Amino acid sequence: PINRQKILQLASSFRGRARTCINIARLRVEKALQHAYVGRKLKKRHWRSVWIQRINAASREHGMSYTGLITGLKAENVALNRKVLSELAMSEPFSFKALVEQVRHMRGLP
Amino acid sequence: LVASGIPSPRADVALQLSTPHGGHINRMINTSESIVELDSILYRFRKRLRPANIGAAAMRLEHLNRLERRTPYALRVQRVAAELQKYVATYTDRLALTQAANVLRGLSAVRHRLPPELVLRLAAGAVADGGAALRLAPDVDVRDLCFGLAGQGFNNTAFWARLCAAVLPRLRSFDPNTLPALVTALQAAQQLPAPSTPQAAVAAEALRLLSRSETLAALAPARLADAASLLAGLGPALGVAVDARLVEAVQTATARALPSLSPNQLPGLLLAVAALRRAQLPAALLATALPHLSAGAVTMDLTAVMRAARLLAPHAAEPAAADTLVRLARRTLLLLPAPGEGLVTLSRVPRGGQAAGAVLAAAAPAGQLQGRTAGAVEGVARAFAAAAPAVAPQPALVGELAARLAAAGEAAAARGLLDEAQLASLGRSVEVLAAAGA
Amino acid sequence: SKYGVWMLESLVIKYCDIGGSSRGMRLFLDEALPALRQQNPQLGVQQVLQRFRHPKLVAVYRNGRTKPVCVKNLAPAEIMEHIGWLRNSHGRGQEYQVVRSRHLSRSPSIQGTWSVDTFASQLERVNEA
Amino acid sequence: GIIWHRQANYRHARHAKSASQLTRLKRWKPLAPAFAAKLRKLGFSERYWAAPDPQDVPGFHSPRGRVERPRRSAVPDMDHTTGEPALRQSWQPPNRQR
Amino acid sequence: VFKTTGGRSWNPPSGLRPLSPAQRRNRTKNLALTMKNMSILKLAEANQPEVPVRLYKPLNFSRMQWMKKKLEETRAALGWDMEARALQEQARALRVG
Amino acid sequence: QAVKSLFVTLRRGFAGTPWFHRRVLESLGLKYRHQCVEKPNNSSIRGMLSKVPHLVVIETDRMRYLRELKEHYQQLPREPWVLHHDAQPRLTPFAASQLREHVEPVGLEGYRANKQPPLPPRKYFQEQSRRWRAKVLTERGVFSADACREHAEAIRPKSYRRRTGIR
Amino acid sequence: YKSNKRSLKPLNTAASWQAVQPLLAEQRQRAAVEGWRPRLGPIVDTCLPPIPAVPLPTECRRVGVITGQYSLEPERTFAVVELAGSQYKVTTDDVLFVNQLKGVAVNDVVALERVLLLGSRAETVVGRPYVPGGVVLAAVEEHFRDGKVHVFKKRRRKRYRKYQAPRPHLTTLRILQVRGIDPAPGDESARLPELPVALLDARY
Amino acid sequence: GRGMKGQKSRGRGLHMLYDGGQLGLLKFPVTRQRPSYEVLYYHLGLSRVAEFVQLGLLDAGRTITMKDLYDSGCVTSNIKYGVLLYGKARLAVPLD
RNA sequence: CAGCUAUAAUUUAGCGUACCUUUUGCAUUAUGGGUUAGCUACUCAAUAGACGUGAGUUAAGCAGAAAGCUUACUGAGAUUUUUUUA
RNA sequence: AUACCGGUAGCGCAAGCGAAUGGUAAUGGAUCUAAUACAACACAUUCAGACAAUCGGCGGUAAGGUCAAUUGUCAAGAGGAGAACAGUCCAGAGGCGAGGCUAAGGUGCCUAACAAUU
Ligand SMILES: [Mg+2]
Ligand SMILES: [Mg+2]
Ligand SMILES: [Mg+2]
Ligand SMILES: [Mg+2]
Ligand SMILES: [Mg+2]
Ligand SMILES: [Mg+2]
Ligand SMILES: [Mg+2]
Ligand SMILES: [Mg+2]
Ligand SMILES: [Mg+2]
Ligand SMILES: [Mg+2]
Ligand SMILES: [Mg+2]
Ligand SMILES: [Mg+2]
Ligand SMILES: [Mg+2]
Ligand SMILES: [Mg+2]
Repeated sequence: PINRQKILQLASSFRGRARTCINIARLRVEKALQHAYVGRKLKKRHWRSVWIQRINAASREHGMSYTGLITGLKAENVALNRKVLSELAMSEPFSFKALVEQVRHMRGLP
Repeated sequence: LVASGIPSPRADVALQLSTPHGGHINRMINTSESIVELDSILYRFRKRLRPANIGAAAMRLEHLNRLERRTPYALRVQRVAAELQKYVATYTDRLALTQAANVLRGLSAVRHRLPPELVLRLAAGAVADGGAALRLAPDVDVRDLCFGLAGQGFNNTAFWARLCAAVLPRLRSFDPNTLPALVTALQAAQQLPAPSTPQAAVAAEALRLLSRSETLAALAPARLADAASLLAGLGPALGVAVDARLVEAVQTATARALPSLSPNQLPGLLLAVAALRRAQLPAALLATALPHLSAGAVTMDLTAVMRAARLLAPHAAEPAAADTLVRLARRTLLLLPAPGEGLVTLSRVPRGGQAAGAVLAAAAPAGQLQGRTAGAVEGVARAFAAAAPAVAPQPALVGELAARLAAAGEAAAARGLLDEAQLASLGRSVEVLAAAGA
Repeated sequence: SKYGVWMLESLVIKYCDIGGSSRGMRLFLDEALPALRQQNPQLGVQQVLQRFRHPKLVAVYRNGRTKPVCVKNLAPAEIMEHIGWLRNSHGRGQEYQVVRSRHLSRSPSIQGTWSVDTFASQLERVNEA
Repeated sequence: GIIWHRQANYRHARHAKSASQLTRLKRWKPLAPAFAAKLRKLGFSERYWAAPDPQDVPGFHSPRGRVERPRRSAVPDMDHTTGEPALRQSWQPPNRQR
Repeated sequence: VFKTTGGRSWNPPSGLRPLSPAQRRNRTKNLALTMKNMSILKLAEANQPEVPVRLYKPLNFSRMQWMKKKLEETRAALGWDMEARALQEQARALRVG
Repeated sequence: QAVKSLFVTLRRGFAGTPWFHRRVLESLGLKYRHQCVEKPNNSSIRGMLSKVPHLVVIETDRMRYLRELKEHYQQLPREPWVLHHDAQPRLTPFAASQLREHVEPVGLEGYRANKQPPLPPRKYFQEQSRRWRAKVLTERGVFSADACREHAEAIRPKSYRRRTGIR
Repeated sequence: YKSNKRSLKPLNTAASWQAVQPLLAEQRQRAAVEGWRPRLGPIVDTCLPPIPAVPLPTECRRVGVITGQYSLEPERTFAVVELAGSQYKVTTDDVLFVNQLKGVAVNDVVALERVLLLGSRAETVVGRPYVPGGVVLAAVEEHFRDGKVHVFKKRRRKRYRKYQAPRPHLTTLRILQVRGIDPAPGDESARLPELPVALLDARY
Repeated sequence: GRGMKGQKSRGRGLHMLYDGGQLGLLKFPVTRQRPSYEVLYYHLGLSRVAEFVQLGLLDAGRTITMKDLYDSGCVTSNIKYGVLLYGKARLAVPLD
């Protein structure tokens, strides 16, 4: 099924008899790889939620919500995705403040 | 009766098939009444076929292709022909004169040409002796061999010399209607020169046999048409002459053999006797062959309506000739595609045996434009430009006829099937018809 | 190549004279290795001969790393794509896999990282209302 | 290669049947494809209802027999221990062997 | 759905839990899309041009592969005189061109 | 204003749908969600579409032309904004490891400089050498040159590295 | 009809109609000698073309080839570039591992012209689709297969298991300079040696 | 490839022709009609005899006996009881 | 179910109801296993069918064989041929 | 350019009217058909099913009871929602990605997202 040396070196950092006994380590390594599939699929959802939290916090510092900033940026044909907007939120707060006040200005013209 | 929708076993076929005798594959071939039925029989026994079965399969393919009215260039016919060609290449020196004549006639009448070295092997095997193969075989085998070797090319003129030297002492013991196939096979190759000499000698003695009374009244119908054509084409060149005994015998037997010709055979015979009297159409023969020409015009191919229209070209003012010519005009209107079918539909065309290709000849009659009808629309155009006052009472009919003639000429010139001389003659005939049409 | 320096200093090729697993490797040496030598002038290609062993492909890197690849029963196209992977890399193995943000830099934050003190003056006016 | 058989329901009790039904049952019908496939795989290749005798041919006759004795054959065979494994689901062990 | 008893919890102990405004908003959106679909169908029926539009479709993959197989078994099953016969009319077509 | 064609898009899926609605959706030419096909405007297509109005999103060709023009003009490039508005915190040991691997120029010398002691022999090669030594002590003897030389090479110390990964 | 077997009635109906077809054609032709739906040109489509917008599509231009060792002093300007399938905020002397870029080779200098934002300490050029004149120069360093990913699928109590272990193909890019916007006071870059390159194309 | 716990899973315990207990193959009548002799004779067609005569294998001027048919391969078997001729072929030569 | 995914990098966050067998349905408080190593189950012969690859074709195979045996073949006279025209 | 078949639901005091979905045939489809149809070609497996919705018999207009009809899912199906969840709703997973848009469901906190309309 899976090569025995591969199973042993994958179970290398386990605990107990599930590190050295081959037929306990086999089931443990199979369950570890089943965990790895779901964890890889949940990386994307987790980090998108983290970015949206950072955009929402940095936007609510300047009186705007996440919804208003995203809708205003998409209405002005600005193609910045959530990752670089969260990086601008963390590391260039003056650029993000300029974006928020510009989006407030053009979606506040009346 | 197996399962209530599967055909119950026929009486005579079950009585013929249930024998202690051998010969099962050939009997299955002979009771196959359509094409992929024969192909499924050849598929079932493809590890079991012998030279007798190959000869029977070629003859049955020939008969089933003629039995429907579908073209021999169809893919089913060509696949069966190439499959039989494999076994012909396998058994190329084992085939006797019966089986070689069978495969040659069967593959020539479906117009599948063998490789010419295979034809060379198959004819040299017929003459690899002191002509002993052609003296133990009956007259029908010699007729089929000559018909098959008149096809497949093979105008060798040294093989034909020894074949004609072998068949000349035996020719007066032949049945008198296999002679026109022999003369036609000699004419079809590059034999009978000056448009070597044993070929012309056996053709002359065959035409001397065909020219006599008491046999010319005893030929089968549709063999007298070819005999009359061969006599009118080759009389003064080599054989018999103008004499009124022959013409009287031909007219007398033609008056008796009228109903047993198919409508594609009548105008060939009447043009044959017209050429015979020029070496015309005499009284009270046209008045009894013309009701047959009107009754056969409902199912009559376009080169046959050419020959009948050329036949009725030199007189049109007679009312019987006039409405016969408008019947041919309506037939040529029917089987030639519109410039813009509706008779039957293409989804319901039979895959079966009897006249399925005739149903495919209707239901969009385009797609039947081979080279024969490509020149033949020009010929029909000339023949209808000759016959002015018979169709000219109908203005819209001759206008639509000119439209369809011009449309077919443009289409078949686009397909590459005509040249500039035929296009110019077609243009002259269509402008004559269109000027008469208004 | 790191900072313009090509990073693969030497390639070692071991093969066999009589072995059937070295058919592709002998074909690669005869017809395809002059093109590799002409196209890569910075490279140094050795030719070692092991009369009973499977063909190998040892890549020597400029950071001191070395990576042995076995190329038994491989056509010259597969050997060429193996050397394409060896030449265009720094030699990191199957186990390394890189940072998952796909981004790596000295000095991320021009204008300074957001802190508690960047917008301190505005938030007291916000709390004033 | 088709396996044929005579139709059943015609041996007796013909008084209780219609004329068309009796005419229909005189015919033969081919076996169903599944049963025919099993018989063909089992190796059934019988070309005649019964084997033709090598004797009775002119010139091929018994030296001392005037003809021969025919021996009409019976057709019953079904036991779960010894005969016809085709006609039993399983094999029955014998009855104590004395 | 619609079960209160039977030991299997398809619902709460109360036999359902009625529609939140999010569910009603979703059903309103879907019903609006359905109504615009059938209104567009009525409008397209009432505005259909005479001699309606036929669009170009290719052969499907099954006819395409079948007819390429058929054409490749024409090529093996041709007579000896055939490609010269095709070449003659090919030349004759472009003499008139 | 004549409706020449229709544009049909699935908004629902195939799972849970009854087989006859599923067959109508198959014969409309729809296989996947968010997939739009262009269908003619005749009574056959309209009958198929009126059988399944709750699974698709139908729109006129004129409607789709106006929508594609609207979003095409919206996605056209506009002029950039120019906004005027006028010390890295800390890096972990792992971040220092990653920048040491990729960013600063550290592995730029030759091979003879920066070369390392070899890793210890992997377990396959140890098993192969053990099998060779058992073969030598069996068929050649303890007192052979091979056995004595193998022992002499075993006694001398060796300069190795430490394995970092799991292989 | 309870028999769970395919009826032969469609075959029987088709046979009957095909059987009578030669009689129908002959008698219809005989009446035509003795005595339905209009179709339009098949258009490919009924929506006229919308003339799609051309972006600054050249994510990789292959401007030049790097010859020799170079160095990169850090700068106070940054840009956000759209690349592989994502966008990355980037500075000079920066490393990006991106999905393998095709048509680029090691030591080549590429120009990333899909710049969405350009920034300095003083001003930020926020770009509606893209900023015109914004280009980021990047040096391709590697075309490497990444670490092996173990993909295992199993269903419990069903004898189904499947294991595959792909290695992702990635490309290392070292960023050479950010063009377009300038540093806020231009306080100091030291005028370092300017990156020796072939420049098989240039714009300056 | 056997499935789960049937009698087919145990291996070699059930004959292929067992159909559950309805002995359908034992419901058809038994016929004991021996076919006539001449099915043990060799059957030779006049078409094969004529084909061998045209090939030149058979004399056609001398008498053609069963020995001549056996030697030329016209009879493609060993003649155990005799040769039966069946035919309706077209012959252009006299044959004894 | 003692792991996974992480720039989480002396320590946290999120995700995660072993495997097998048998079942309509098992984390199941249904079966089995303390662990490790070795041994442990679709084999062979004859015959039959089918397919793939062939051989021979003067029908094939067995055989020393012009013994012999087993498979395989043995039939109908069926108007058709040049791109039109004397 | 459509035609026959049916006697139910409902209605009637009865005799009798009588749908909707439905079956069958013809005609037309540049609507679908990486496939379908058939096979006396060969190799199987299955022949213990469960539940939900809509209409029923026997049950108590009881039972994750048992037995019919139609549809779906599970069986043999992961993912998101229903707190947890064989069978419900959305949705059918080749793999990787720290890209984007949506469905069911949400938008006080746990727990991603508007004091939107407020
Ligand atoms: Mg996870
Ligand atoms: Mg997602
Ligand atoms: Mg070796
Ligand atoms: Mg659904
Ligand atoms: Mg998990
Ligand atoms: Mg167990
Ligand atoms: Mg236990
Ligand atoms: Mg063990
Ligand atoms: Mg012998
Ligand atoms: Mg009622
Ligand atoms: Mg069901
Ligand atoms: Mg399912
Ligand atoms: Mg699920
Ligand atoms: Mg859930």
